[PDB]
Amino acid sequence: LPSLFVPLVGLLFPAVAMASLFLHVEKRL
Amino acid sequence: SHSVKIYDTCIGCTQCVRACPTDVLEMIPWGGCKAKQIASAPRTEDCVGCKRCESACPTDFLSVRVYLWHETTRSMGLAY
Amino acid sequence: RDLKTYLSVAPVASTLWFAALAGLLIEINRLFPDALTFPFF
Amino acid sequence: SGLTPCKESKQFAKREKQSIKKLESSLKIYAADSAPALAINATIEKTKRRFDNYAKQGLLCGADGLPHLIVSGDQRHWGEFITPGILFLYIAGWIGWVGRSYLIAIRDEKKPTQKEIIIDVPLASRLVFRGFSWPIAAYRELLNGELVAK
Amino acid sequence: KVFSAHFGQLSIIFLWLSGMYFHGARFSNYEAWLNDPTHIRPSAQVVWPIVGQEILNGDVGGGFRGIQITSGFFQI
Amino acid sequence: ALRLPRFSQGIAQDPTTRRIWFGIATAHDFESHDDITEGRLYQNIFASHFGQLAIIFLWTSGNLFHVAWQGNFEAWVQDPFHVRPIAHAIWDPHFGQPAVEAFTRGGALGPVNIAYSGVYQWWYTIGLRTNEDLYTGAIFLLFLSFISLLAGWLHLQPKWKPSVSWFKNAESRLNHHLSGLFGVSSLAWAGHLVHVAIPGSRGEYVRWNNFLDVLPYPQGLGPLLTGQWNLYAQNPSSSNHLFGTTQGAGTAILTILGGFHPQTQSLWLTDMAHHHLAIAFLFLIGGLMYRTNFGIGHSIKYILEAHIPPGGRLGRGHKGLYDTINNSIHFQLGLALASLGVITSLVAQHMYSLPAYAFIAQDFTTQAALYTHHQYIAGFIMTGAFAHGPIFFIRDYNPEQNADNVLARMLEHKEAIISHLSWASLFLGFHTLGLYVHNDVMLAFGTPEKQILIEPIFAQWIQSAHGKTSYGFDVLLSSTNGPALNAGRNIWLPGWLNAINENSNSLFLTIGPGDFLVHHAIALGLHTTTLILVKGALDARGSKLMPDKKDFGYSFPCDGPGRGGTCDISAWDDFYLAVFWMLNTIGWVTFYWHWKHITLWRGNVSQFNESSTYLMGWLRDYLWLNSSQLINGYTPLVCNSLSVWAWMFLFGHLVWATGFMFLISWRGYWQELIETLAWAHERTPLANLIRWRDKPVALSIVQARLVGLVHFSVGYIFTYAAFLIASTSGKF
Amino acid sequence: TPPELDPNTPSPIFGGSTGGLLRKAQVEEFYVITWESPKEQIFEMPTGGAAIMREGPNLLKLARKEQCLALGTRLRSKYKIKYQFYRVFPSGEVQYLHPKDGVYPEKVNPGRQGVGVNFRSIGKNVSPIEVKFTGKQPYDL
Amino acid sequence: VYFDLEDIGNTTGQWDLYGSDAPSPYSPLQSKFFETFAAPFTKRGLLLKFLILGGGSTLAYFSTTASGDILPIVKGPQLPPKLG
Ligand code: CLA
Ligand code: CLA
Ligand code: CLA
Ligand code: CLA
Ligand SMILES: CCCCCCCCCCCCCCCCCC(=O)OC[C@H](CO[C@@H]1O[C@H](CO)[C@H](O)[C@H](O)[C@H]1O)OC(=O)CCCCCCCCCCCCCCCCC
Ligand SMILES: CC1=C(/C=C/C(C)=C/C=C/C(C)=C/C=C/C=C(C)/C=C/C=C(C)/C=C/C2=C(C)CCCC2(C)C)C(C)(C)CCC1
Ligand code: SF4
Ligand code: SF4
Ligand SMILES: [Ca+2]
Repeated sequence: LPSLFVPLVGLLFPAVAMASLFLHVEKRL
Repeated sequence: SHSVKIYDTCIGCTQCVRACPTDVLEMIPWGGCKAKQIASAPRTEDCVGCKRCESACPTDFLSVRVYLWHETTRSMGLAY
Repeated sequence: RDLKTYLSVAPVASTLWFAALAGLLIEINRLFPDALTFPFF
Repeated sequence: SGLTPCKESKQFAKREKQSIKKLESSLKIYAADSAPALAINATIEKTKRRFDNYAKQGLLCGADGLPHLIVSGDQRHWGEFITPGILFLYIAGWIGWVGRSYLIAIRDEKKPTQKEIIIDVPLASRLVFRGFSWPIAAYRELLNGELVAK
Repeated sequence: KVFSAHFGQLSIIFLWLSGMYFHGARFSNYEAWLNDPTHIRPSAQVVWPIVGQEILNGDVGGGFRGIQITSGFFQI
Repeated sequence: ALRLPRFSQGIAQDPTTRRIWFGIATAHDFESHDDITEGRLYQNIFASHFGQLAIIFLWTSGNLFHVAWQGNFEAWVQDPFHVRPIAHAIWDPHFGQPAVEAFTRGGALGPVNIAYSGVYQWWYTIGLRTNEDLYTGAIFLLFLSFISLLAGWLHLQPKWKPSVSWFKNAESRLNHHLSGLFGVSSLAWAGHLVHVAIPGSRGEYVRWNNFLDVLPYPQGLGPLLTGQWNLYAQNPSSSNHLFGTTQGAGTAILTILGGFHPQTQSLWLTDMAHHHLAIAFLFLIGGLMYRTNFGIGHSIKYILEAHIPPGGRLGRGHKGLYDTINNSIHFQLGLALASLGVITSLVAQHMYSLPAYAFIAQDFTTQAALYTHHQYIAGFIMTGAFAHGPIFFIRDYNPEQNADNVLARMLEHKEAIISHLSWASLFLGFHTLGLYVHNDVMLAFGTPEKQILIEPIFAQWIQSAHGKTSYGFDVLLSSTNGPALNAGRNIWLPGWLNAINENSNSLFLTIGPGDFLVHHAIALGLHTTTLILVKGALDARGSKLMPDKKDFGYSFPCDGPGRGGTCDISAWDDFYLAVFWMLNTIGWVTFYWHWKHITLWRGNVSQFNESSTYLMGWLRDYLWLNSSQLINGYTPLVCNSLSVWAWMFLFGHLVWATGFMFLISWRGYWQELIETLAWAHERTPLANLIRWRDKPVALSIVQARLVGLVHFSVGYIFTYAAFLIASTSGKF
Repeated sequence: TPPELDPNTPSPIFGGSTGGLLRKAQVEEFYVITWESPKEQIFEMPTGGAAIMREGPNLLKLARKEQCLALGTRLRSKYKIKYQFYRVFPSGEVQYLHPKDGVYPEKVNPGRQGVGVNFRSIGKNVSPIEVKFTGKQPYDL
Repeated sequence: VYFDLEDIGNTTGQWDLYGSDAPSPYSPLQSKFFETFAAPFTKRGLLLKFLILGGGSTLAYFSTTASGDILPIVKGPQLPPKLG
């Protein structure tokens, strides 16, 4: 049942994305 | 910080300097008017941008202008 | 009292004016009601 | 004019009929010799008069059964739009012209605002009837109608 | 200033009360309502027959045409 | 640079949370970025353009993939009238058992969404028949989306970046966009029609495997080059023709019958192939007007310089206007958006009246959706057109270089323009509302005969000129002795006259006094929104209250409380104001459209004609009436398949009202509130172990209006969409 | 002329307030305002409610400066007082802010030199396009 | 209470208020058990990856299921308006 791509888009991608953005945003070169 | 300029249109009334809550302007000798003085913005780093200065200018058009620029802690009026 | 006349002709002048207008309009309607057209030509 | 004249519209007749029956229904509770009865009978007589005039003045009606107005300019219906309108523009022009006569009388004076919040009624009464011949504003237009500075 | 202003306020309230009692005397069905309070609608304002407003004088009972009031004055 | 956003140093040195907020809303404003040059400006845009095309190609690729994988289509092709197209499948763990039951429709195996975009009718008309066709199409767009990214990356490389003067080569681009992008594209589209689309509507399947040894026409290209093109219109499809089959099928590939195919109620495929072929000519020849490298053509500049009416009533006319536009990308975007906004509305008003897709007219929800869709898109586009216009005046407008030309004279008499727009708005407003209220009082006093119902005879006269039998009038095409009629006699007219006088279709619908009033509302909406926008544009560089409104830019919070107070005095802020009015205008337009149509589909045009003349009628007989099945999506007793629309309906109301907070309450209140919370965090044990890296502050003055407007807009759009779809699809 | 220096001088009588210094004072900056009082007096605190001036030299630490001027301005009128305020920093360096040039800013002083003044006054500034792409800004000129 | 440039920290109330500073109340060995068994998660970065990849796939794994709602189930579908 491919409909299990939903969580990946639904949650995993968002979590990774958020974490990454958060890090990039708080970075101090 | 914010940007604040003065123009030879100034008449030396001195009202803005009296109006400013953070001591940004001051008066300096000049010879372009009967008052013989003109405003100056030597400490624009402490300005907040409330424009109380502008609100107090009687020139036809403001002789003191405040151009809101990059925000700093000082300009954001933060006590924290 | 000059002065009383002066209180008058203020925005009380508006209400006296509009009350007169309202009256006139009302009487006209009472006299000529439901008019959707000018039929005298 | 895809409509039919009201005089010969069934829907227009059904409305007059239905309206009168509604008012007559109310007539029943009050009995005869009575204040409400006379009031309702007066509305009924005012109702009949209304519909009677609309038909009488050749107003078309729509499938809805209600008159509709022709504003195209057609000669049979000037009463519908054009005649009343000219009447308006006369009055509107009157009011505006008198209002502008006052400001010019007031403008070169003392504190001009003083007579804008406290009306000079002697002056106003002097200028009100000048609006009667306001379309001779046209002749001011041939010279001093509007300011040249702008 | 505020003391006389209160007199001015009271004057209005008394004038306002004067009207509600008056309208309950000239333009109301209180005497009708007094016999059959459970069915007759309390009303204390009649409208002039201009421009079509008389429709607002509805069936409030008691052989009376008017506007139903919800002030509560009849029960007072 | 140092940290985000590193296209702007001064904003990265912000110690507050404002740096993040503003870092996102200025990411595309390339001109305001640090160390920007004209070179990097055109290159960034050019690259973004490929990125945009890549997303578009990818987006459509998704729709194709999902319709093929989760939609019937094939089932829909056999029964267009009696099969609901499927958008895609629903997989939601939050779904209760009932919701899964209620939603599994269209003969699917599980819960699905029903498509209302109309891609089914489009692809069926286009020639697509099976899922295999859809997949290869999806592959093709996925491919096109890749080469878009690939080309965007390529021209960002130093040895492939185009110079600025290349971007400013106007005559070359126009010669190619007219001739190639418009012409050849349209020419080749008619090719698809006569090869695949038209034969597909006649039962024969022409794909890549067999489009070479198969003729689109018996005489096969002979007559085209011969000059006797008339042969391609010799034998059109019959009046008893059935779409997709040979029953009644003709041989013609290029006709001009006019009107509709009886079965599908849509424009003839042979009418549209001809249409694009004819189009491609005026475009192909049209794209040879301007000069390039062959010693022939026009200098666009020299034309503008030459167009100065003697007696100088337009001053210096259009001189210098070439560089004014070619140097300013905002002027170009403004022109682009305005033009695009108009034909976006043109699309809306033509696709409901003259359907081009088979069996699309019968689908009422799709027809309602698509119309409302484009009218809001068009509306948003129109405000943007009037936003970059102002931006142009501030950032790119050169007063000396536009001395006394038509553009300068606009600013020169700006007060006159603004005051008359104000008069027109006031005139329309005072009377349209005036007449509506008068009629409401008559209905209130129970005397509908006293209403003011003005017949729209001007527009009725137009419809008659088109050939509508109603109203009479005996106008052109409505009169037997008319030169215009006998000229088009038995070409497009029999098809046209038949269609315009069919009582089912939306081809020039009958209009009455109720149509008169709403149109003036519409007129009111247009004039006011324009009044706001052009007052914004023409005052962008200054006013009496703020002579130097330039120097401060397009968007700034204000100019303080001095000189009376100057809130919402920036050109950005009247945009902000105008969006409200444009939302109000399009709202009136779509209310008008949807009510007129649901009453038509219901066979009850009487209800619209008698209730649209007073405003209580709109509230009661349109909004209150059609909300019945919608708000019963879920119930203390059950849930329906309309439950999602009921939920979204409230969602819209919520977002809408949430925006009222940002618009009514302003910043100083929230700043003082937050600093008391700043105190709390530091003075709370266990919690002050954790410190914020960005200083918490209230949203800025402009940011508030943006956030507020977005909520207001999102709520607006989501609320009406929930109502439009549910009330329609619940009844169909 | 050299500014005054401090500091070991006492501070006024207060009971405690929530408007007081925070982490910003610890890691960014904080301010001090100082004055001479003729009598032991009561005054309204900008941050808090009410405090008692102490006769003689007085020292107050406030966050933000504006608080310093607001109190100081109040000190000048209301009661006649002479005040000064400095910027502390966290390292320990201190910076004299106001008055900063002998005399107050309202009064013209000869020592002062102008900053940010444009001799072509008016709104004779150039259009934004003119400086487009030039880091400059029209007013800066 | 005080104010010395010498000691700004103390001047601006930088006090470790509720800080303990006391010795460890935890019994040893217990600490050592936790110090050797929780050690892999203390490296950072790697913990971030272990939680993403681990949490991601662990989540995926519960893809598999029954009494969630994977059953439109034997229920005669309605038409249910003009039909379809
Ligand atoms: C597309 C995004 C998405 C997805 C796939 C889900 C999925 C789910 N939600 Mg969530 N939710 C979302 C968005 C989403 N939600 C949003 C936007 C909101 C705000 C409105 C919520 C608010 C919400 C609430 C209040 C609840 C859910 C619940 C659920 C679960 C209900 C089904 C069930 O009972 O089975 C099984 C039930 C279980 C408890 C199985 C547990 C699943 C295991 C433990 C997963 C392991 C943890 C995971 C790996 C860690 C994440 C790692 C990752 C971030 C990298 C299901 C897992 C319910 C729930 O989870 O129950 C407590 C519930 O209470 N959702
Ligand atoms: C061809 C189309 C087009 C293009 C290329 C541009 C390009 C530009 N615009 Mg224009 N604009 C357009 C159309 C266009 N616009 C239209 C149609 C309108 C009317 C709505 C506007 C109104 C407008 C204004 C008022 C402004 C611009 C500005 C700009 C410039 C900066 C853009 C930026 O970085 O901000 C980045 C944008 C974002 C990060 C988007 C965030 C906010 C959006 C609206 C929220 C998203 C909607 C919402 C989340 C939907 C989800 C809801 C959910 C529940 C489903 C840039 C040159 C700005 C400018 O002049 O420069 C100073 C400026 O202030 N535009
Ligand atoms: C339903 C609410 C509402 C109404 C009625 C209006 C009405 C108007 N707007 Mg506003 N607008 C609104 C909401 C509304 N707007 C919202 C939410 C926004 C977003 C902030 C805006 C933003 C906006 C802008 C930027 C502009 C307007 C303008 C206008 C005027 C347009 C011209 C016109 O219609 O002439 C007709 C007048 C009306 C329809 C209102 C008159 C009301 C009655 C009928 C007057 C008669 C009074 C009657 C005697 C009763 C008296 C009561 C008694 C107590 C005295 C008009 C006054 C434009 C303008 O100023 O025009 C030049 C303008 O540029 N609007
Ligand atoms: C707590 C309530 C709740 C929650 C958590 C959900 C959650 C979901 N629903 Mg359900 N729904 C609900 C209530 C809820 N619903 C109710 C009451 C009804 C009526 C009965 C429905 C009816 C319904 C239907 C018909 C469908 C769903 C679907 C879905 C899934 C969407 C899958 C997806 O696109 O991925 C991700 C989400 C998105 C792509 C949309 C997010 C939009 C954002 C705001 C765009 C802006 C992002 C911005 C740029 C910031 C980016 C940052 C970020 C990347 C970190 C998701 C699991 C759909 C489904 O099954 O999937 C195929 C489906 O078709 N729902
Ligand atoms: C301020 C106070 C002091 C000022 C007063 C000083 C001036 C004093 C003058 C008073 C003199 C009174 C004159 C009496 C006149 C008679 C009145 C009369 O005849 O009754 C009204 C009469 C009709 O009257 C009818 O007469 C019939 C004849 O026997 C019967 O009597 C009927 O009963 C009666 O109804 O005519 C009208 O003028 C009514 C016509 C209405 C016109 C409306 C058409 C407009 C509607 C459509 C247009 C839409 C416009 C919108 C445009 C924008 C669209 C986008
Ligand atoms: C043949 C035909 C016809 C035709 C008509 C016509 C002729 C048309 C048209 C039309 C038109 C006539 C249109 C228009 C329009 C418009 C618009 C929509 C506008 C706009 C705009 C804008 C937005 C602007 C902006 C700007 C600014 C403001 C500044 C400067 C720059 C710019 C320019 C950008 C008819 C129907 C009769 C009949 C049938 C057929
Ligand atoms: S206030 Fe205005 S006028 Fe008075 S000095 Fe300052 S600038 Fe010159
Ligand atoms: S703006 Fe406020 S702070 Fe900046 S100078 Fe004018 S007065 Fe002083
Ligand atoms: Ca038709």
